[PDB]
Amino acid sequence: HLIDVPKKHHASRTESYVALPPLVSESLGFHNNNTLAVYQGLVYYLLWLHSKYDKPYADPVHDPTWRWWQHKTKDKDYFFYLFSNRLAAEGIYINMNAY
Amino acid sequence: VIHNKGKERTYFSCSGEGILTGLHTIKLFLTMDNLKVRCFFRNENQSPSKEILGLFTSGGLAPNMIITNSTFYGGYYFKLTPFSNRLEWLIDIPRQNITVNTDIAAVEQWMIKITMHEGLNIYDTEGTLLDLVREPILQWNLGRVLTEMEVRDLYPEVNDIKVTKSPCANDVALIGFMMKPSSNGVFIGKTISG
Amino acid sequence: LHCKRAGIHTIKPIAGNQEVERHLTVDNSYICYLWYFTVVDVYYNLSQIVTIWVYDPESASTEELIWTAKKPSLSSRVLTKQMNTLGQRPFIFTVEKRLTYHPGPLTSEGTWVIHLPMSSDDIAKVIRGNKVAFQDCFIANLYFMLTYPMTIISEPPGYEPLTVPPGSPLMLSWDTCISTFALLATDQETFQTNDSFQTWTRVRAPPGILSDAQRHSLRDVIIFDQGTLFLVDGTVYLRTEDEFTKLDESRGISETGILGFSKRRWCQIRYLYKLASKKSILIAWSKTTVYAGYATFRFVTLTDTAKLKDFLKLPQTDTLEVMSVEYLWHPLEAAVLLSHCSVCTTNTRNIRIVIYSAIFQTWTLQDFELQLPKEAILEFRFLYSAMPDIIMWDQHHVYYSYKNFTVVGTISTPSGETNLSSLSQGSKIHQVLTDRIGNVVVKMENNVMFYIKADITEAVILHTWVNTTAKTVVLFDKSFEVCILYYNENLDEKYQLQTQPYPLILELQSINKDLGDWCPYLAFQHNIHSQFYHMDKGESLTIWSQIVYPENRGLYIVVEHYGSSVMTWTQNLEYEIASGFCTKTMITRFFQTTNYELVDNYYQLQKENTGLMLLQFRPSEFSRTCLTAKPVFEIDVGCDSSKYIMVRGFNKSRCQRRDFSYVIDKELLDNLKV
Amino acid sequence: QFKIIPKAMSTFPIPPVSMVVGNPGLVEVKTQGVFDLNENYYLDIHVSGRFFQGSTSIALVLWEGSSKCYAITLLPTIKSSCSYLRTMHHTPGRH
Amino acid sequence: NVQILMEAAPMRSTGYCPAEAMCVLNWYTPMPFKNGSVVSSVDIYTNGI
Amino acid sequence: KKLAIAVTIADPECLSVTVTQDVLLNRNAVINKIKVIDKKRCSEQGMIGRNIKKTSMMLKVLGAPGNCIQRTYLGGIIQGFKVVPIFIGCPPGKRLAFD
Amino acid sequence: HTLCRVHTVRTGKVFKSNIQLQGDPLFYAFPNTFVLKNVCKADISVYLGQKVFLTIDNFESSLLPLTVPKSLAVGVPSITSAHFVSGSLVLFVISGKGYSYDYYENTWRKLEGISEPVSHISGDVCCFKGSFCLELSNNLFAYLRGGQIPGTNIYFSDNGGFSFQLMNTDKLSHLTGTLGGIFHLHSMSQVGVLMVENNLGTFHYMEYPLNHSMGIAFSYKNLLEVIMKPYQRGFMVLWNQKSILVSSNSGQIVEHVRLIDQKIFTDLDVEHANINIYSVASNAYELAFLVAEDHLYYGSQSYMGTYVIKLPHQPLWSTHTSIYFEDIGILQVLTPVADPHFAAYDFDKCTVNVQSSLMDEKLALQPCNVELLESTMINTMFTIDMNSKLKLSALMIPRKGENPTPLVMVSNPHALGFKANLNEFGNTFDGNSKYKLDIELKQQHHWGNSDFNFTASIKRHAISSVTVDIADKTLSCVDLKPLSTLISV
Ligand SMILES: *[C@@H]1O[C@H](CO)[C@@H](O[C@@H]2O[C@H](CO)[C@@H](O[C@@H]3O[C@H](CO[C@@H]4O[C@H](CO)[C@@H](O)[C@H](O[C@@H]5O[C@H](CO)[C@@H](O)[C@H](O)[C@@H]5O)[C@@H]4O)[C@@H](O)[C@H](O[C@@H]4O[C@H](CO)[C@@H](O)[C@H](O)[C@@H]4O[C@@H]4O[C@H](CO)[C@@H](O)[C@H](O)[C@@H]4O)[C@@H]3O)[C@H](O)[C@H]2NC(C)=O)[C@H](O)[C@H]1NC(C)=O
Ligand SMILES: *[C@@H]1O[C@H](CO)[C@@H](O[C@@H]2O[C@H](CO)[C@@H](O[C@@H]3O[C@H](CO[C@@H]4O[C@H](CO[C@@H]5O[C@H](CO)[C@@H](O)[C@H](O)[C@@H]5O)[C@@H](O)[C@H](O[C@@H]5O[C@H](CO)[C@@H](O)[C@H](O)[C@@H]5O)[C@@H]4O)[C@@H](O)[C@H](O[C@@H]4O[C@H](CO)[C@@H](O)[C@H](O)[C@@H]4O)[C@@H]3O)[C@H](O)[C@H]2NC(C)=O)[C@H](O)[C@H]1NC(C)=O
Ligand SMILES: *[C@@H]1O[C@H](CO)[C@@H](O[C@@H]2O[C@H](CO)[C@@H](O[C@@H]3O[C@H](CO)[C@@H](O)[C@H](O)[C@@H]3O)[C@H](O)[C@H]2NC(C)=O)[C@H](O)[C@H]1NC(C)=O
Ligand SMILES: *[C@@H]1O[C@H](CO)[C@@H](O[C@@H]2O[C@H](CO)[C@@H](O[C@@H]3O[C@H](CO)[C@@H](O)[C@H](O)[C@@H]3O)[C@H](O)[C@H]2NC(C)=O)[C@H](O)[C@H]1NC(C)=O
Ligand SMILES: *[C@@H]1O[C@H](CO)[C@@H](O[C@@H]2O[C@H](CO)[C@@H](O[C@@H]3O[C@H](CO)[C@@H](O)[C@H](O)[C@@H]3O)[C@H](O)[C@H]2NC(C)=O)[C@H](O)[C@H]1NC(C)=O
Ligand SMILES: *[C@@H]1O[C@H](CO)[C@@H](O[C@@H]2O[C@H](CO)[C@@H](O)[C@H](O)[C@H]2NC(C)=O)[C@H](O)[C@H]1NC(C)=O
Ligand SMILES: *[C@@H]1O[C@H](CO)[C@@H](O)[C@H](O)[C@H]1NC(C)=O
Ligand SMILES: *[C@@H]1O[C@H](CO)[C@@H](O)[C@H](O)[C@H]1NC(C)=O
Repeated sequence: HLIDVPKKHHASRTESYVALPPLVSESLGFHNNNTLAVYQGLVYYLLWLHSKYDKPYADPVHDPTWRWWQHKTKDKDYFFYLFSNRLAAEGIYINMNAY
Repeated sequence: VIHNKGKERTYFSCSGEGILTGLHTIKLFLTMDNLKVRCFFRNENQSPSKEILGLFTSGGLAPNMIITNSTFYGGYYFKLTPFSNRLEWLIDIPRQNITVNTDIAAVEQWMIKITMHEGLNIYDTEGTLLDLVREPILQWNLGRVLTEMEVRDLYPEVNDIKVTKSPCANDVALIGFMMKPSSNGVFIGKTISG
Repeated sequence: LHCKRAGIHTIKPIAGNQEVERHLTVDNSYICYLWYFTVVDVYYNLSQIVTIWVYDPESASTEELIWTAKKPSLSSRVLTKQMNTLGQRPFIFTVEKRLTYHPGPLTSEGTWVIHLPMSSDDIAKVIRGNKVAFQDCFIANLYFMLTYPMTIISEPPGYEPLTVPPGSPLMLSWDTCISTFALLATDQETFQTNDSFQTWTRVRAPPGILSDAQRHSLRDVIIFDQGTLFLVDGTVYLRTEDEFTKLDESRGISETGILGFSKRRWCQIRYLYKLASKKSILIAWSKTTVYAGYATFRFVTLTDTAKLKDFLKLPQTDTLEVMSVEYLWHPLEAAVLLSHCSVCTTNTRNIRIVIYSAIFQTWTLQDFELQLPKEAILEFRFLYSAMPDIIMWDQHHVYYSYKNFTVVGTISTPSGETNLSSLSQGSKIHQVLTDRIGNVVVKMENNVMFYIKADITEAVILHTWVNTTAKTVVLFDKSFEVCILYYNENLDEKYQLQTQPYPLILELQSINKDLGDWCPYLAFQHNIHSQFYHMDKGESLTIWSQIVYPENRGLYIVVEHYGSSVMTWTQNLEYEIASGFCTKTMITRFFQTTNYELVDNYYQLQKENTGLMLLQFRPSEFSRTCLTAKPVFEIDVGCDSSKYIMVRGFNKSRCQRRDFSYVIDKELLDNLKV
Repeated sequence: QFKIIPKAMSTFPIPPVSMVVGNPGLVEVKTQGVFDLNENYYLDIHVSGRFFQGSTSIALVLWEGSSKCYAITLLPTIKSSCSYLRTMHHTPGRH
Repeated sequence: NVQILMEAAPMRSTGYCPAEAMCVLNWYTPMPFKNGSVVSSVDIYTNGI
Repeated sequence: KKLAIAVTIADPECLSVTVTQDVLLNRNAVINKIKVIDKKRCSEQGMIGRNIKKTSMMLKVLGAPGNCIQRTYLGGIIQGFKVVPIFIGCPPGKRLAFD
Repeated sequence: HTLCRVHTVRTGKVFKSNIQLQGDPLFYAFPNTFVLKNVCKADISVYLGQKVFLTIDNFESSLLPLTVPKSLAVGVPSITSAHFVSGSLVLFVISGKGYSYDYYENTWRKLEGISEPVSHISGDVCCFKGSFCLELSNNLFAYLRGGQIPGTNIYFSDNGGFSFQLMNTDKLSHLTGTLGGIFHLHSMSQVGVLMVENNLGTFHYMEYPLNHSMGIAFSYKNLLEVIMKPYQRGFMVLWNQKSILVSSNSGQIVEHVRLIDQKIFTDLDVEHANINIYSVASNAYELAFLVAEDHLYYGSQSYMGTYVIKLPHQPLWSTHTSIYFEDIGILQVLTPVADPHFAAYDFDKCTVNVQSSLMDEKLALQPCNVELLESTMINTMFTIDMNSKLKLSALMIPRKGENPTPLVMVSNPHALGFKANLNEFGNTFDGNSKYKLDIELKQQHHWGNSDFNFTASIKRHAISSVTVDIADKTLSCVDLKPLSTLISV
């Protein structure tokens, strides 16, 4: 047994990002052209934020996506109300903790 | 709590003295009176004994009965009482402690688990408990009740057997007879204890 | 002979006569290579420089196997640099005090150089390394000792040799702490050696000091670092590198009366050095009086027979004699054999033991019920144990006393003859060797050897290894393995003394394979890594031990104590059963629980709760085929007189100055000039 | 969370529990599963709704398990309603 | 050195689809590449169900 | 003599490897704690990837490799031997910023 | 060969030493031979037989017989019952009068409180360091076995053993028969009496928990000797020439003894098997008895009855022998041998290693079913006050194949209630699962699971013992002792 082992990501010094697809309100559960396009745009913006965090002035908080989801997280519950009852957009729920 | 750890013995024999059933399992029935059940510790000697009971009620050990549903868990404690007079353990539960509703609806059966201690579960025994005043099928009279020697002459005419379940609670099946066309009648028997 | 498959192999030379077969046990091991070191001593700095390399005993040169090399061979050099590339470095670790010493880089030739202080207090050392293997082979740790070099005497021309009486067995005596420094007395010459008799130098006497007949009647010898002592015809003579002065009444000995002398046998150097008091280094006896020899070789009489006759409540006018005195494992205690006649007029004499304690200066009479004839002479030795356990012999038999003088009797063969002359073609016992592990070897002048284990009554007659007519002795090498030394004159002066090792463990395993005995426990571990523990008022000692044994043979760890009880124990035990093996793990703690606050006679109570005591750990039942070394240690309470207090920033002689003088007046509690 | 303890040789790379969801359209299920030193298997399941709307059954089956075991298939039921014990109360403070 | 972990979204293929709901069906995810690299390892595994 | 764990260092003048042992006989267990420390030489101050020195350490049970195969579902694995690469320099992902 | 290898101990006879005894010798008043062992001072022991030997060592060296110095008129010097009080004092009952003997000095003291002839002194000894049970070891009873209760006098003392004062007869007014003992049952904090109304006998209790109560009656052919197990768990052994009984409760249920042969158990009646028991030794958890036709029985005594097996044959019986438990798993047969050449007695010992002797293929006992049982609740004692609770813990590793059922029991369930949880966490390197069980304890009234007939008052203090044991432990689990401790409310 090889026990008492250091963590893989911390030892190999790798940064890791998470990006899950936006939910759909379609009854069957399928996506289409536009939902996949939204997924592509959000992943692009996440990588652009990663590559633009080379600013030499320190932000109060880490995780550069904090600059993304700061002025919009004050009303997340309202957004869910618009999606659960199906009164919003293309029936797409863009989560904030998923990217 | 391990599912296939191994249970091969039934250590407990409990009866409510209202309806007698097979001694191989513990089946209990709930009425408008209190559920009053007498249970004893089954061993190599199957009769009740004043020695093992006094051996158990000197270390502060009394049985516990767990009633469970698909959505409910409840525990009921036997009282600790001197072994000077008794032979068996005894507990009576008011009906309102289990169900407060007394309407007619589709109510599930209960699973009963008897043990010597709850967390330190050592001598487990399983069984069932059935509500009688809330079961829909048991309120009606199916037909004319055939006596004995009126179903014994029915035997050479039977050709097949059918059963039912009443999905929510089993052990209340109906057994129906399919018969040769030389005989005539709808023949259905009813069970209450599986 | 070569072979790769493990197990036991039966080898036998088929010849005309009947030759016994031997079973050799060969097992796979991942430990193959060895350390080799060479020292040089520099006295200006008071230090030693050691040079270390790695050598393989199969592909080594001839010099590196007999410890006479100075420069590594081709195989040793290549192996050393190959193991240096893989990241292996040796370090020297002192045992009595746990200090380590690290080497430098590898020089041009394969050699690690380590510098070292000269200690004379912690002389036991190990040399170790990392867990780096070369090609699935390790290096084994090496245990050794070193102190100041000891000089052997030189020989002036025109001197005369000192010999044992003709036809008598040659004798040998070696130093108690550092072996490989010994003197051997033969029938033609006396030799002294600074090594294990690889190079030797004769010991002779100036002309005119002794007669020719006196020169051929040397009864015993003893060897110290300062000089040698001879017992010539009942007179003690001292040979030093300067003179051959004869001891007389001016130094506290009688003339023409001395029967023998003895020294210490177990290297208790640490407690002897830390004692801060010079004690006796020798004890002599002259059949009516015991003398206790201190350093510089002058001594006062210890005890006469009249005082002992008064001690033993004897009815007076009795024939009470002494025959042997030995230094047991307690560093400040002695034992003496007392022969008692009991109204005589017979050949039968009682043998008792009287123990003399120097810390209390008292005498104690022990339990012995031994009857022996007049003709028998006795020699006894003390084994490596806290309790007094003796092995004694009278040139035909061997008697034993084990477990605090309770198991007393005669050591016998498995057949039960109990007479070792009848199994040895009527030859007398010549030599008896004890060791730290516990194994005793008995050797006769026929050159046949028996084997005993301590706390084991039965003896084992070993297979014949050496001729009948050979003039041999048994000794120890740099380690504690047995070596046989052959002496023969009429040779080229370079082969008159040849040493060959004796594989005692392999012969014992062959005998056991024939017999079928077994060791009842799998393992017995402890954490006693030392021998001398010293602790003050506010400290305690924690000792850990463990036995692993088969499924339910009920065993335990016996703790035995000797000396003055000034402490308490608490033992905690854990019991585990797994895979058909039981494990018993025990932790014991030694502590004191007295309060000195607000009491009278603080110093008297402080003295009443100080002193030393001896502890030993052993398994419950054990037999042969058990190679366990039984741990014996000592605890002393009291101050070492080497620990004190200092205010910061102050020192004795960093600041140089001169003499001062001053007058102080009118402020004391009239005119003080200081 | 469930634990699986093996009585014999186990499937080290392959997880020993196969789970199916009856209606993947109303329920969002996320599972984690790891192994232990003695090949014990620890898995946990998080179950939530999708939007405002039924019932479903989740089945955990021990595929390598034998047919003589007492308990092989576990079948929890998830209902997207409110319980009969979910109500709101107002304490008046006068007691 | 950078990792990104994603979950693939199901999608229906546009074709005839004689049946009502389901037909040929696939899983899709974007392919992200960053500036400074030419080599990407893509490890696919199941979600446990 | 029977079950030994051996180490091997490449360039042993910049890495210190030590091994501590523990043995339990009834449980049939041997615990080996292997500690690798840096020896504070063999690099110079640089910029993330400009001063990386690549070493390694090999860790093997004596007599193990080639003879021990861990058999699982879908194959078997060679055991008893490992090579660990070690990059001594300054790790990527460290910045200085204005608080 | 098997069992024991004899070994003699003798000292002090190295020379012509003139030592002679002085006074009238002391001898026992029963055919059997007994070895009474002091509880914590375990080295001190008294061998009662045809001659009485009081040893400070573990019967090492040679011992002169105990003797009466004739300065006081003891008459016939027969010992009927001996007891060990706390200190350096031992109590003997010679010729109907109590006497105290100090063995560190050579002081005899005449007990002056007792007036009518008594024949037995009873009491319990706690041996935890402190000042709580030093007081508990000072309540002593003195009574005459075989007397008629309406008429006879029962004595008691609370100042150790200094003065004995008479105990009033109003309590025992309604009790009829012959008494067979009055005991300070500190297990249930009661005073029990043993009544013999007819050929059967029973126990009657005094204090308010089960006052005016009874136990289940048992047969009482002839007289009986009662032995308390020394850890205040209530375990009792009652034995005589032709019977043996074990009480797992504090006397409430008194039952018979089982016997194991070819993995079938049978009840053991001494008279019907035609044997006579000669010596009985009793440890904290074990029992052993030597039968006069050269036989040795070893048994484990616990809840759910006791199991007694017959150890392999060895000629141990020599008209003077007596077994005593030297240690857990170590039995010892001791025989004093006389010597008139030096006028002293030396000793012959066998050390029986019962764990190894319980391993023969002829017996074929299935091995231990629990691998490890460990706790830190055995070192000291505990106290509970009002409105407070305490927690205890224990670790158990079971065997690879079996499935043992643990059980926690309480000596005094009237004044001590518990709730125990056993949960599994981690597992060992082999694969066996560690189990940790934690018990929470507090007062029985505060739990609320007992009738008013059972709780029995809350304003008074009491003592109890908590025991963690295995219900279905086999034989040969000698070294895995069950855990037990003392808890004072
Ligand atoms: C497995 O087995 C268990 C066994 O217990 C079973 O649990 C039981 O499920 C029942 C569901 O059928 C539960 O009945 C519900 O009870 C509610 C009131 O609970 C009250 O709880 C109080 C505190 O515990 C208690 O004091 C009180 O006592 C009773 O009060 C009655 C007055 O309400 C009185 O008449 C009784 O004599 C007694 O004194 C109660 O126990 C009810 O609100 C609930 O629904 C009502 O039903 C009645 C009749 O059908 C109806 O007239 C009334 O309007 C309610 O209908 C709806 O109520 C909701 C609010 O809940 C409103 O929002 C709606 O608009 C409707 O008006 C129901 O009867 C029972 O409590 C429960 N037992 C326990 C111990 O928890 C499981 O269901 C079983 N599982 C399966 C799968 O079978
Ligand atoms: C009862 O048993 C006793 C125990 O053996 C018997 O004692 C024996 O007595 C013999 C004579 O009485 C002795 O024999 C003499 O030995 C001299 C030793 O010479 C050197 O020997 C070593 C090693 O000796 C042997 O080597 C082989 C080699 O494999 C071994 O296997 C074997 O076991 C044995 O040990 C040689 O290595 C030497 O060669 C060189 O040595 C140098 C070191 O100085 C080294 O640097 C170099 O490289 C060489 O290796 C020697 O050969 C012999 O020399 C004697 O022979 C004579 O020698 C002189 C001088 O050279 C010649 O002029 C002359 O012609 C003749 O050749 C002689 O053989 C025997 O040693 C001794 N046993 C022991 C263990 O010492 C006893 O006799 C027995 N009793 C009865 C009644 O049988
Ligand atoms: C105690 O005094 C002795 C006196 O000899 C000291 O030995 C000497 O130590 C010096 C210092 O290393 C040696 O000088 C140099 O050593 C290096 C080692 O790498 C070597 O490469 C050089 O060529 C040079 O020799 C010197 O050789 C050595 N003396 C001898 C005779 O070898 C010793 O160091 C002193 N110990 C202490 C603790 O002060
Ligand atoms: C190993 O054996 C020796 C030899 O018997 C033991 O020494 C003995 O120790 C006891 C106790 O200290 C001595 O008893 C003494 O008795 C007198 C009265 O007779 C009393 O006044 C003393 O205070 C003391 O108790 C005994 O004399 C002594 N024997 C000898 C010959 O001196 C020793 O104790 C044994 N070791 C162990 C660990 O058992
Ligand atoms: C590799 O690095 C280059 C250089 O930073 C990245 O290309 C740059 O991408 C940005 C945004 O994607 C471009 O800015 C935009 O340019 C358009 C066209 O003028 C303008 O309309 C927008 O308002 C914005 O300014 C920038 O021009 C472009 N640089 C070049 C030289 O084309 C590229 O994204 C990096 N690669 C990856 C995979 O990220
Ligand atoms: C102690 O008190 C309890 C009270 O519950 C007694 O229980 C009796 O139980 C029987 C059968 O269940 C009832 O018929 C009685 O009416 C109960 N007694 C009372 C007073 O209600 C129990 O028997 C009592 N025990 C003793 C030894 O007196
Ligand atoms: C039934 O409930 C009542 C009310 O809490 C309780 O007093 C009673 O003890 C319960 N019955 C049982 C058997 O526990
Ligand atoms: C004795 O027991 C009776 C019932 O048997 C009870 O009424 C009485 O109160 C008890 N007295 C004492 C002092 O315990």
